[PDB]
Amino acid sequence: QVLKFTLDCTHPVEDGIMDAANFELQERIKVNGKGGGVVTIERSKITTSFSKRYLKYLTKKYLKKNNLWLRVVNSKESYELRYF
Amino acid sequence: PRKIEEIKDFLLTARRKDAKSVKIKKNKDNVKFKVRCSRYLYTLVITDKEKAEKLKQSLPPGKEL
Amino acid sequence: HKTFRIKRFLAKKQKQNRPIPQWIRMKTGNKIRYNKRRHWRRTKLGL
RNA sequence: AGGGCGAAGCCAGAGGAAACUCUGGUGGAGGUCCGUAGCGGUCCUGACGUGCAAAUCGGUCGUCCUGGGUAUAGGGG
RNA sequence: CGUUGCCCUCGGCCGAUCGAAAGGGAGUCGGGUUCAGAUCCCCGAAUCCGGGGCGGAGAUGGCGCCGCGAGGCGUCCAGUGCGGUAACGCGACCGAUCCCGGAGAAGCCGGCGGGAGCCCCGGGGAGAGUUUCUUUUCUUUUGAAGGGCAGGGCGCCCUGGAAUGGGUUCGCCCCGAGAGAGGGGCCCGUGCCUUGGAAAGCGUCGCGGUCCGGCGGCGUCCGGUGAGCUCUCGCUGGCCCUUGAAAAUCCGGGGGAGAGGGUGUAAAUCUCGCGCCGGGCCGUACCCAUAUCCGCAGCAGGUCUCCAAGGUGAACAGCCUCUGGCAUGUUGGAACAAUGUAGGUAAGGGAAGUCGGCAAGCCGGAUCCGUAACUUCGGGAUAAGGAUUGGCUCUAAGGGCUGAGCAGCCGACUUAGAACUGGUGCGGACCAGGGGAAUCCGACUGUUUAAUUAAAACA
RNA sequence: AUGUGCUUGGCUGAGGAGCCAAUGGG
Repeated sequence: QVLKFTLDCTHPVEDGIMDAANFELQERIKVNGKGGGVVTIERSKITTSFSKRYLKYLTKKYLKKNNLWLRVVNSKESYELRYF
Repeated sequence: PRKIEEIKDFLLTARRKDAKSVKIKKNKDNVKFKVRCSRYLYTLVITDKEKAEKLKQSLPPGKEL
Repeated sequence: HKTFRIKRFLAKKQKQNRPIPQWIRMKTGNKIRYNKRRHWRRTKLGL
């Protein structure tokens, strides 16, 4: 009934090429087009509701926004950022 | 191929002179025992792991996938 | 689709389309200088 | 290919004293029509005319057949 | 059963033989592999034809001594299967010469329906592209054979009996020689499930690089729609003074000569399930056509086929694109004179040109109106003539599943009527009939001098 | 001037910008 996705970002954060402070999604994730407490974000890695590929699309949009050399790929309900 | 529905029929098939091998296939849901005979390959499907082990124990004296 | 006889004819015609051995030019009474060569496009077989 | 016209048969409705007529639909005929592929070859008396080619090319046109096997041989077919 | 002559015995003519790499003709598929071969090699799973095992089938049954034993003996008699009212069914279920039949074995066209491949729509993953916007845009997401079950078909069976005739198709059709209704049977099942079979394949992310069908993780998921295209399977029509092969080969039936054994089996298996052995010979590369064939050539010619996606659109039209392919067709550079070949435009006039409106320019699609003379009554006819056509925002109508009429969920495209709106532009490219009034000839459709005559000639 | 508008079909995810249709059409 509850869908969870992680979308880890350890590698670019550790190298300091980008901070995990601007990414944590709240202002861009669309629910029913435009959604209350229906979905939630648990920043740490991030985390709850939905399409995972929507998260991949938003992550690539963020990478293009910050000129980020990086690749969104890791396990079910989990995306990872890794270098080429 | 032929599909055997009973354990005794499988045991009778596996004791045939023309039987060459038996191969065990552990699937997520079930286990399959396949006996290579002259004309047809015979498959038995077992959904119980304990019954599968018991059948594996009682086989003719003469490989797992 | 070939017959056995046609294929044998073609094989014989193939084995004849080679240059002369060079050492034949060293013989005592040799008048040959090169090979009855046939090209598949320039000349057609008798068929 | 795709389209047009739309025969016979069939259904219903309307008019009429009757006989019967009319209207709508359905149907899908034709050595039918427009027109692909195919087949052909009208005109430009166009191109070319020591050509791409010992007869081909382009527009414009007519209509909408073809492989293999087999038979007929020269005053013969 | 390899043995000779004879009868008790039968055995007709389509008389030998040849004639199809598109006709007939049993039986092989999936994956992998090469520099070049694979339905042929390897891995795996099958199958057809031909030639002395095991199991099952033939099938354990019916006076009377003991026995209420279901005990065996004693004797005699049966037994070349059984089930269903039926259609028919079940693993098999004797049988010759002979006879009957079936399949092989049948045209063209129309309409409709089922199944599949492709295309399309809405989501879920994996990778990729773009990054003001876009939960976005692209790619990708189970063989043969066997066994079940769908769904397709049936002039197949049983009950029963029909008019107030009913059932029914897009059309038709059907019925006291039996409808409707109910219950069954058979055939096809290329569709789904399952063995095959995930172990292989594919996608993506990683790890061992010497080799490596190398080792691994994850995934290979849900639906919807159709006058859509292609293939196929059916059903039902139409046309013919046209009626649309033969044989090999295979099978069923009728009949009954015969064989089998005596009470435990024997003969025999439409030949039932397994098991054993074999399938020789020849072809197989590649091109298959703006350079692998023929045309003297790497020749703008000719030369038989199969598959074929998106958009527009009626469309296998034309135009643009994707998969796949290519390098502009025996070269390149500079310049842009005349003459040329192939295209475009031209004020005013509008055939005055010319043998002749030659060619080329007017018309052109759809929708709504309208349509003469004449006629063989079919036509002529898109006659002629007129109006409209874009974009955008709406309205109305047109279906399927849920409990003379009310509420939800699903669903593909049209048609009509409006408002607004553009420098009147809108079949904007592409595609795409100029028309009318007459004479002559040939009725028409068809054919004809390959390479100067397509005609009024021929038929 | 292929100069600048307009416009059909298609294509570059859309837009802004453009390209293709042997000079797309005007």
